[PDB]
Amino acid sequence: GIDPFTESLKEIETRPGSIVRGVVVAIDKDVVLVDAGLKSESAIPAEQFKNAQGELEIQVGDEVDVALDAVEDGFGETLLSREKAKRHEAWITLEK
Repeated sequence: GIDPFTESLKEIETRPGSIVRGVVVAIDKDVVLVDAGLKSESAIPAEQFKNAQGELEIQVGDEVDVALDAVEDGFGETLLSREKAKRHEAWITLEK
């Protein structure tokens, strides 16, 4: 039963675009590691975090935003196709 100034701004200026908010979990010598809420630290080049001047504005622990990418893991399985096996110009029909 108390909240004099414990309220956040109920307004948004940014827009959606497959972006996730994470935090720098590690700062490599050339690249940077950020945690966007996953087990595998999202690999991101410091060149993207830094500025045009060429100086990393962020640091280890500093909250940074990462662009949510869309990629899956396809082990890859065999599939019966025409391109798979080689065969001279020919086809097959059914209901003969």
